[PDB]
Amino acid sequence: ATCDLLSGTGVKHSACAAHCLLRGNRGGYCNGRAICVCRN
Repeated sequence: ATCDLLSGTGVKHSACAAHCLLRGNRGGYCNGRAICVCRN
């Protein structure tokens, strides 16, 4: 997934973690290339 706020909202990069949480994952973190890496 991405950590970008390309979609407008999600300016707070915590949005990546939330995007993962919305799939039932434990959450996620952002890589320095704006890639979002979900946990299991």
